Amino acid sequence: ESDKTFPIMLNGQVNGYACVVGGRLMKPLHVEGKIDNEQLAAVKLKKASMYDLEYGDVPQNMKSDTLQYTSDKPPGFYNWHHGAVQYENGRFTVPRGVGGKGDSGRPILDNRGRVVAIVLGGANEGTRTALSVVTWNQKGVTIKDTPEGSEPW
Amino acid sequence: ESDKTFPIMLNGQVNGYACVVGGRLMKPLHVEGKIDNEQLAAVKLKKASMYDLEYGDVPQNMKSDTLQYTSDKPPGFYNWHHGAVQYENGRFTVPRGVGGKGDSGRPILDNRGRVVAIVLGGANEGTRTALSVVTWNQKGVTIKDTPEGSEPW
Amino acid sequence: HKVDQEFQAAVSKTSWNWLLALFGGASSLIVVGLIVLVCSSMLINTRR
Repeated sequence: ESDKTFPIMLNGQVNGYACVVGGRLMKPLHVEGKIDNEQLAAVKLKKASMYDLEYGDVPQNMKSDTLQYTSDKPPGFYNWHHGAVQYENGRFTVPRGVGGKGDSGRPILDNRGRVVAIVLGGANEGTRTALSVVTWNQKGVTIKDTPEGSEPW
Repeated sequence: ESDKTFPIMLNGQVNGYACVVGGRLMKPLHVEGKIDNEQLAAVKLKKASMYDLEYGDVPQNMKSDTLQYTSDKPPGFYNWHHGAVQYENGRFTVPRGVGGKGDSGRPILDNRGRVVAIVLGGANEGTRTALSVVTWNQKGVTIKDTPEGSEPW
Repeated sequence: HKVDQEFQAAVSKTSWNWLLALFGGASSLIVVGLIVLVCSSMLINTRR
Protein backbone atom coordinates (compact mmCIF):
# COMPACT_ATOMS: atom_id res chain seq x y z
CA GLU A 1 0.00 0.00 0.00
CA SER A 2 2.78 2.45 0.88
CA ASP A 3 4.91 1.72 -2.19
CA LYS A 4 2.27 1.70 -4.95
CA THR A 5 -0.21 4.34 -3.74
CA PHE A 6 0.46 7.98 -4.62
CA PRO A 7 -1.37 10.93 -3.00
CA ILE A 8 -2.82 13.73 -5.11
CA MET A 9 -1.85 17.21 -3.90
CA LEU A 10 -3.60 20.57 -4.17
CA ASN A 11 -2.07 23.78 -2.78
CA GLY A 12 0.14 21.60 -0.58
CA GLN A 13 -2.78 19.57 0.85
CA VAL A 14 -3.42 15.89 0.10
CA ASN A 15 -6.99 15.36 -1.10
CA GLY A 16 -6.97 11.79 -2.43
CA TYR A 17 -4.94 8.75 -3.41
CA ALA A 18 -4.31 7.26 -6.86
CA CYS A 19 -3.81 3.53 -7.44
CA VAL A 20 -2.03 1.46 -10.09
CA VAL A 21 -4.01 -1.78 -10.45
CA GLY A 22 -3.67 -4.48 -13.08
CA GLY A 23 -1.12 -2.47 -15.04
CA ARG A 24 -3.30 0.65 -15.30
CA LEU A 25 -3.48 3.82 -13.20
CA MET A 26 -6.80 4.93 -11.70
CA LYS A 27 -7.83 8.15 -9.95
CA PRO A 28 -11.24 9.35 -8.69
CA LEU A 29 -13.06 12.22 -10.34
CA HIS A 30 -14.63 14.03 -7.37
CA VAL A 31 -11.16 15.01 -6.11
CA GLU A 32 -9.15 17.65 -7.99
CA GLY A 33 -5.39 17.83 -7.66
CA LYS A 34 -1.92 17.13 -9.03
CA ILE A 35 -0.59 13.57 -9.22
CA ASP A 36 2.63 13.19 -7.23
CA ASN A 37 4.64 11.00 -9.60
CA GLU A 38 6.22 12.82 -12.54
CA GLN A 39 6.30 9.82 -14.88
CA LEU A 40 2.52 9.33 -14.58
CA ALA A 41 1.83 13.05 -15.08
CA ALA A 42 2.04 12.48 -18.86
CA VAL A 43 -0.73 9.84 -19.00
CA LYS A 44 -3.88 11.07 -20.73
CA LEU A 45 -6.60 10.08 -18.28
CA LYS A 46 -9.66 8.68 -20.04
CA LYS A 47 -12.68 9.61 -17.93
CA ALA A 48 -15.64 7.46 -16.92
CA SER A 49 -17.75 10.19 -15.31
CA MET A 50 -20.63 7.87 -14.41
CA TYR A 51 -17.97 5.71 -12.72
CA ASP A 52 -16.54 8.86 -11.07
CA LEU A 53 -13.09 7.81 -12.24
CA GLU A 54 -10.32 8.27 -14.77
CA TYR A 55 -8.00 5.51 -15.97
CA GLY A 56 -4.73 5.57 -17.86
CA ASP A 57 -2.06 3.27 -19.27
CA VAL A 58 1.12 3.26 -17.18
CA PRO A 59 4.47 3.18 -19.04
CA GLN A 60 6.48 0.05 -19.74
CA ASN A 61 8.82 0.28 -16.74
CA MET A 62 6.14 0.35 -14.02
CA LYS A 63 3.58 -2.08 -15.47
CA SER A 64 5.46 -5.02 -13.91
CA ASP A 65 5.24 -3.69 -10.32
CA THR A 66 1.54 -3.02 -9.72
CA LEU A 67 -1.16 -4.07 -7.29
CA GLN A 68 -3.38 -7.01 -8.27
CA TYR A 69 -7.17 -6.88 -8.32
CA THR A 70 -9.29 -9.84 -7.24
CA SER A 71 -12.73 -11.25 -8.05
CA ASP A 72 -13.40 -13.70 -5.21
CA LYS A 73 -14.54 -11.88 -2.05
CA PRO A 74 -14.88 -14.26 0.91
CA PRO A 75 -17.03 -12.36 3.44
CA GLY A 76 -15.27 -11.23 6.59
CA PHE A 77 -12.42 -8.78 7.30
CA TYR A 78 -10.12 -7.06 4.80
CA ASN A 79 -6.96 -5.01 5.25
CA TRP A 80 -6.86 -1.23 4.87
CA HIS A 81 -4.59 1.66 5.86
CA HIS A 82 -6.86 2.43 8.85
CA GLY A 83 -7.27 -1.20 9.97
CA ALA A 84 -9.80 -3.91 9.19
CA VAL A 85 -12.90 -3.21 7.08
CA GLN A 86 -15.92 -5.49 7.44
CA TYR A 87 -17.77 -7.15 4.55
CA GLU A 88 -21.23 -8.79 4.71
CA ASN A 89 -24.45 -8.80 2.70
CA GLY A 90 -22.67 -7.38 -0.34
CA ARG A 91 -21.70 -4.33 1.71
CA PHE A 92 -18.54 -2.76 3.15
CA THR A 93 -18.41 -0.90 6.46
CA VAL A 94 -15.83 0.30 8.98
CA PRO A 95 -15.89 1.12 12.70
CA ARG A 96 -17.26 4.62 13.16
CA GLY A 97 -14.83 7.51 13.41
CA VAL A 98 -12.32 5.81 11.08
CA GLY A 99 -11.70 7.49 7.73
CA GLY A 100 -12.67 10.86 6.37
CA LYS A 101 -12.12 13.39 3.62
CA GLY A 102 -8.96 12.89 1.57
CA ASP A 103 -9.02 9.09 1.91
CA SER A 104 -10.69 8.54 -1.47
CA GLY A 105 -8.98 6.12 -3.83
CA ARG A 106 -7.23 4.12 -1.10
CA PRO A 107 -7.45 0.42 -2.06
CA ILE A 108 -8.88 -2.25 0.22
CA LEU A 109 -6.32 -5.02 0.77
CA ASP A 110 -6.90 -8.72 1.45
CA ASN A 111 -4.82 -11.44 3.11
CA ARG A 112 -2.60 -12.26 0.10
CA GLY A 113 -1.76 -8.61 -0.64
CA ARG A 114 -4.28 -7.95 -3.43
CA VAL A 115 -6.87 -5.24 -4.04
CA VAL A 116 -10.58 -6.00 -3.69
CA ALA A 117 -12.11 -2.50 -3.82
CA ILE A 118 -11.30 1.20 -4.02
CA VAL A 119 -12.70 3.57 -1.40
CA LEU A 120 -14.65 6.53 -2.83
CA GLY A 121 -16.69 7.91 0.07
CA GLY A 122 -18.39 7.12 3.34
CA ALA A 123 -21.57 7.77 5.30
CA ASN A 124 -21.38 8.03 9.09
CA GLU A 125 -24.18 5.97 10.65
CA GLY A 126 -23.34 6.01 14.37
CA THR A 127 -22.82 2.32 15.04
CA ARG A 128 -20.56 2.08 11.98
CA THR A 129 -19.64 3.97 8.78
CA ALA A 130 -20.82 2.52 5.48
CA LEU A 131 -18.22 2.81 2.70
CA SER A 132 -19.43 3.82 -0.77
CA VAL A 133 -16.94 2.03 -3.03
CA VAL A 134 -16.43 0.22 -6.34
CA THR A 135 -16.03 -3.56 -6.45
CA TRP A 136 -15.38 -6.36 -8.94
CA ASN A 137 -17.54 -9.38 -9.84
CA GLN A 138 -17.31 -12.99 -10.99
CA LYS A 139 -18.07 -12.23 -14.66
CA GLY A 140 -15.49 -9.44 -14.77
CA VAL A 141 -18.10 -6.77 -14.03
CA THR A 142 -17.33 -3.58 -12.09
CA ILE A 143 -20.21 -2.55 -9.80
CA LYS A 144 -20.66 0.38 -7.44
CA ASP A 145 -21.86 -0.16 -3.87
CA THR A 146 -22.97 3.32 -2.76
CA PRO A 147 -25.35 3.13 0.24
CA GLU A 148 -27.93 5.78 0.99
CA GLY A 149 -26.58 9.04 2.35
CA SER A 150 -23.14 8.42 0.87
CA GLU A 151 -20.83 11.44 0.82
CA PRO A 152 -17.90 11.59 -1.67
CA TRP A 153 -14.78 11.93 0.48
CA GLU B 1 -32.54 -10.00 21.26
CA SER B 2 -32.98 -7.90 24.40
CA ASP B 3 -31.16 -4.89 22.94
CA LYS B 4 -32.67 -4.84 19.43
CA THR B 5 -36.22 -6.03 20.26
CA PHE B 6 -38.64 -3.38 21.53
CA PRO B 7 -42.00 -3.56 23.37
CA ILE B 8 -45.30 -2.27 22.01
CA MET B 9 -47.58 -0.45 24.46
CA LEU B 10 -51.36 -0.87 24.66
CA ASN B 11 -52.66 1.43 27.42
CA GLY B 12 -49.34 0.81 29.19
CA GLN B 13 -49.15 -2.99 28.82
CA VAL B 14 -46.90 -5.20 26.71
CA ASN B 15 -48.79 -6.79 23.82
CA GLY B 16 -46.19 -7.58 21.15
CA TYR B 17 -42.69 -7.08 19.82
CA ALA B 18 -41.32 -5.20 16.80
CA CYS B 19 -38.26 -6.68 15.09
CA VAL B 20 -35.51 -4.94 13.11
CA VAL B 21 -33.98 -7.19 10.42
CA GLY B 22 -31.65 -6.10 7.64
CA GLY B 23 -32.44 -2.40 8.00
CA ARG B 24 -36.23 -2.85 7.94
CA LEU B 25 -38.57 -2.93 10.94
CA MET B 26 -41.49 -5.40 10.95
CA LYS B 27 -44.44 -5.51 13.34
CA PRO B 28 -47.55 -7.76 13.37
CA LEU B 29 -50.74 -6.06 12.21
CA HIS B 30 -53.18 -7.79 14.57
CA VAL B 31 -51.35 -6.50 17.65
CA GLU B 32 -52.41 -2.88 18.18
CA GLY B 33 -50.21 -0.51 20.15
CA LYS B 34 -47.58 2.20 20.12
CA ILE B 35 -43.89 1.44 19.61
CA ASP B 36 -41.91 2.40 22.71
CA ASN B 37 -39.04 3.95 20.74
CA GLU B 38 -39.60 7.62 19.93
CA GLN B 39 -37.59 7.38 16.71
CA LEU B 40 -39.59 4.41 15.41
CA ALA B 41 -42.86 6.25 16.13
CA ALA B 42 -42.04 8.57 13.20
CA VAL B 43 -41.28 5.70 10.79
CA LYS B 44 -43.96 5.22 8.14
CA LEU B 45 -45.23 1.63 7.97
CA LYS B 46 -46.50 0.01 4.77
CA LYS B 47 -48.75 -2.95 5.46
CA ALA B 48 -48.96 -6.46 4.02
CA SER B 49 -52.47 -7.17 5.30
CA MET B 50 -52.63 -10.69 3.87
CA TYR B 51 -49.38 -11.47 5.73
CA ASP B 52 -50.72 -9.74 8.87
CA LEU B 53 -47.60 -7.55 9.00
CA GLU B 54 -46.36 -4.01 8.51
CA TYR B 55 -42.80 -3.15 7.49
CA GLY B 56 -40.94 0.14 7.35
CA ASP B 57 -37.53 1.60 6.58
CA VAL B 58 -35.60 2.08 9.83
CA PRO B 59 -33.62 5.32 10.42
CA GLN B 60 -29.96 5.71 9.53
CA ASN B 61 -28.46 5.09 12.99
CA MET B 62 -29.82 1.54 13.59
CA LYS B 63 -29.89 -0.30 10.25
CA SER B 64 -26.45 -1.93 10.51
CA ASP B 65 -26.93 -2.98 14.14
CA THR B 66 -29.74 -5.32 13.13
CA LEU B 67 -30.72 -8.98 13.34
CA GLN B 68 -28.98 -10.46 10.30
CA TYR B 69 -31.29 -12.68 8.25
CA THR B 70 -30.73 -16.23 6.99
CA SER B 71 -32.51 -18.85 4.87
CA ASP B 72 -30.88 -22.21 5.72
CA LYS B 73 -33.13 -24.16 8.13
CA PRO B 74 -31.91 -27.65 9.03
CA PRO B 75 -34.30 -29.40 11.43
CA GLY B 76 -33.46 -29.34 15.12
CA PHE B 77 -33.39 -26.99 18.09
CA TYR B 78 -33.27 -23.22 17.61
CA ASN B 79 -32.96 -20.28 19.98
CA TRP B 80 -35.92 -18.44 21.48
CA HIS B 81 -36.44 -15.83 24.19
CA HIS B 82 -38.37 -18.40 26.25
CA GLY B 83 -35.94 -21.26 25.50
CA ALA B 84 -35.58 -23.71 22.61
CA VAL B 85 -37.97 -24.29 19.70
CA GLN B 86 -38.06 -27.52 17.69
CA TYR B 87 -38.13 -27.25 13.89
CA GLU B 88 -39.30 -30.64 12.63
CA ASN B 89 -41.27 -31.75 9.57
CA GLY B 90 -41.13 -28.16 8.34
CA ARG B 91 -43.01 -27.03 11.46
CA PHE B 92 -42.02 -24.88 14.43
CA THR B 93 -43.23 -26.29 17.75
CA VAL B 94 -42.73 -25.57 21.45
CA PRO B 95 -43.65 -27.40 24.66
CA ARG B 96 -47.35 -27.00 25.41
CA GLY B 97 -47.82 -24.28 28.01
CA VAL B 98 -45.03 -21.79 27.29
CA GLY B 99 -45.94 -18.78 25.18
CA GLY B 100 -49.23 -16.98 24.72
CA LYS B 101 -50.87 -13.63 24.07
CA GLY B 102 -48.41 -10.75 23.85
CA ASP B 103 -45.61 -12.90 22.39
CA SER B 104 -46.53 -12.13 18.77
CA GLY B 105 -43.69 -10.67 16.74
CA ARG B 106 -41.09 -12.40 18.92
CA PRO B 107 -37.98 -13.11 16.79
CA ILE B 108 -36.59 -16.64 16.66
CA LEU B 109 -32.79 -16.49 16.54
CA ASP B 110 -30.09 -18.84 15.29
CA ASN B 111 -27.05 -20.18 17.12
CA ARG B 112 -24.79 -17.75 15.24
CA GLY B 113 -27.12 -14.82 16.04
CA ARG B 114 -29.26 -14.71 12.88
CA VAL B 115 -33.07 -14.67 12.64
CA VAL B 116 -34.92 -17.68 11.23
CA ALA B 117 -38.60 -16.84 11.83
CA ILE B 118 -40.95 -14.40 13.58
CA VAL B 119 -43.76 -15.79 15.74
CA LEU B 120 -47.33 -14.62 15.10
CA GLY B 121 -49.51 -17.13 16.97
CA GLY B 122 -49.82 -20.63 18.34
CA ALA B 123 -52.20 -23.58 18.41
CA ASN B 124 -52.23 -26.21 21.16
CA GLU B 125 -52.47 -29.85 20.04
CA GLY B 126 -52.34 -31.10 23.65
CA THR B 127 -48.91 -32.71 23.42
CA ARG B 128 -47.07 -29.67 22.00
CA THR B 129 -47.95 -26.22 20.62
CA ALA B 130 -47.40 -25.54 16.92
CA LEU B 131 -46.47 -21.91 16.23
CA SER B 132 -48.04 -20.08 13.30
CA VAL B 133 -45.05 -18.06 12.09
CA VAL B 134 -43.53 -16.69 8.88
CA THR B 135 -40.74 -18.83 7.42
CA TRP B 136 -38.32 -17.97 4.63
CA ASN B 137 -37.31 -20.06 1.62
CA GLN B 138 -34.23 -20.63 -0.52
CA LYS B 139 -35.80 -18.70 -3.42
CA GLY B 140 -36.43 -15.68 -1.16
CA VAL B 141 -40.13 -16.40 -0.57
CA THR B 142 -41.69 -15.75 2.85
CA ILE B 143 -44.46 -18.28 3.46
CA LYS B 144 -46.82 -17.60 6.36
CA ASP B 145 -46.89 -21.09 7.88
CA THR B 146 -50.09 -21.39 9.94
CA PRO B 147 -51.07 -24.84 11.31
CA GLU B 148 -54.77 -25.65 11.45
CA GLY B 149 -56.51 -23.96 14.37
CA SER B 150 -53.88 -21.23 14.68
CA GLU B 151 -54.81 -18.29 16.91
CA PRO B 152 -52.76 -15.06 16.63
CA TRP B 153 -51.21 -14.21 19.99
CA HIS C 1 -90.94 13.47 -42.74
CA LYS C 2 -91.99 10.11 -44.18
CA VAL C 3 -89.91 8.02 -41.74
CA ASP C 4 -89.54 8.17 -37.96
CA GLN C 5 -86.12 8.96 -36.48
CA GLU C 6 -84.96 6.19 -34.13
CA PHE C 7 -82.02 6.03 -31.69
CA GLN C 8 -80.06 2.99 -32.91
CA ALA C 9 -79.86 3.93 -36.61
CA ALA C 10 -79.54 7.68 -36.06
CA VAL C 11 -75.79 8.15 -35.38
CA SER C 12 -73.03 7.83 -37.96
CA LYS C 13 -70.59 4.92 -37.97
CA THR C 14 -67.78 7.38 -37.27
CA SER C 15 -69.49 8.50 -34.06
CA TRP C 16 -70.36 4.87 -33.30
CA ASN C 17 -66.74 3.80 -33.78
CA TRP C 18 -65.39 6.62 -31.61
CA LEU C 19 -67.91 5.95 -28.82
CA LEU C 20 -67.32 2.19 -28.93
CA ALA C 21 -63.55 2.68 -28.87
CA LEU C 22 -63.77 5.05 -25.90
CA PHE C 23 -66.02 2.66 -23.94
CA GLY C 24 -64.26 -0.56 -24.93
CA GLY C 25 -61.01 0.97 -23.75
CA ALA C 26 -62.37 1.18 -20.22
CA SER C 27 -64.02 -2.25 -20.49
CA SER C 28 -60.84 -3.94 -21.71
CA LEU C 29 -58.84 -2.07 -19.07
CA ILE C 30 -60.99 -3.31 -16.18
CA VAL C 31 -60.90 -6.80 -17.71
CA VAL C 32 -57.10 -6.64 -17.91
CA GLY C 33 -56.95 -5.43 -14.32
CA LEU C 34 -59.06 -8.35 -13.14
CA ILE C 35 -56.89 -10.75 -15.16
CA VAL C 36 -53.73 -9.21 -13.66
CA LEU C 37 -55.11 -9.58 -10.13
CA VAL C 38 -56.09 -13.21 -10.75
CA CYS C 39 -52.69 -13.99 -12.28
CA SER C 40 -50.84 -12.36 -9.38
CA SER C 41 -52.89 -14.32 -6.85
CA MET C 42 -52.28 -17.58 -8.73
CA LEU C 43 -48.55 -16.86 -8.96
CA ILE C 44 -48.45 -16.15 -5.22
CA ASN C 45 -50.25 -19.42 -4.50
CA THR C 46 -48.05 -21.47 -6.84
CA ARG C 47 -44.72 -20.01 -5.65
CA ARG C 48 -45.86 -19.93 -2.00
